[PDB]
Amino acid sequence: LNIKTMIPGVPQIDAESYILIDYNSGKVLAEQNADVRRDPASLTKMMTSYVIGQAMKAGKFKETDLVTIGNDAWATGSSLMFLKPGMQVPVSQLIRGINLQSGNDACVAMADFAAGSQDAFVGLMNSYVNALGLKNTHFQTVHGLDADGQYSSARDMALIGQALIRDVPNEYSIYKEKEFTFNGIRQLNRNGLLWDNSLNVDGIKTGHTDKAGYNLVASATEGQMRLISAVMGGRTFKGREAESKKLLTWGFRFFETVNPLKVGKEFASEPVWFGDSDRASLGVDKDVYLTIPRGRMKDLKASYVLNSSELHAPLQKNQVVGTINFQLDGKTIEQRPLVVLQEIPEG
Repeated sequence: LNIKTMIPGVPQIDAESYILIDYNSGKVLAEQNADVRRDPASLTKMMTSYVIGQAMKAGKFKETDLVTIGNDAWATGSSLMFLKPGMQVPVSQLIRGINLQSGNDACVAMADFAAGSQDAFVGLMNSYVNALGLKNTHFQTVHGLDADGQYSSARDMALIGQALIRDVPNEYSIYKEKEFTFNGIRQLNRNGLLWDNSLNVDGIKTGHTDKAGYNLVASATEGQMRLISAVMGGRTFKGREAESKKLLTWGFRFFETVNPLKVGKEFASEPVWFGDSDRASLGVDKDVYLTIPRGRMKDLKASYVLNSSELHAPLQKNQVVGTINFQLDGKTIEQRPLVVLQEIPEG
């Protein structure tokens, strides 16, 4: 009974807010103050990078194209790290600026390159905020420096992390590079968790300011399963990576993600009346991913009901005709629309 139906206690997290979600199912495994609005500091860069990734996915420009450093990037010497006006730097180098402590000039140069001005780019950032359904996020700048007013939340930063991975995977593969060239200089990635040999961490963005505290969006995998954590307003230097490691590790220990049905696969067969054939093939039009307590796969039950006494032609491909019900311990934990996998026209 009890160890099986157990609800795991959540580790203490020495931070102001956090959330732990599964990349595939979207399930929230743990959260604290996940919708509280806070300054994300350099985490803002995740959205900048999302837009750039969309631009590249749309084929507007590529990693080899040369970019011109404007009086723009400069305006925001003794140092080799800074892009000087008039130099030409490949996109490949600039976008990897996301992995740096600064590299704020690179954000500006890329923003002008992709959308003409910093303010129009920000306009695109806020547009995507809206397209992703984010309720507690708004940006003022492309790098988050001088934006006393910029805000996001543990939940929204996690969701932006999820979007990068999902929508712009080529932009995302950049985050795990431990070392890369930036402005002719060999630089190390700021995400120390990439070097942790206990977990397989491959993203995403860490940041710290005195005002916003330590901030980190991370993502890790274990075989076929991927988790995303967001910990904001982390209080100590010592916990800057350890708090998230603990959270991710906990997630993998107590939860597992299953893929009970993929699109196109016949979940069930059903008789159809009045059609050019007499059997309908039923499934889903979106892959099914469920996150359940680890070790309960075998207890997962799947069934379905039909939205009407029985099926009549005509049926359209992907026509919703019922509901798939998944349960654990008699309880229904997830429902999904049952769809017709192939059209059955009237006889």
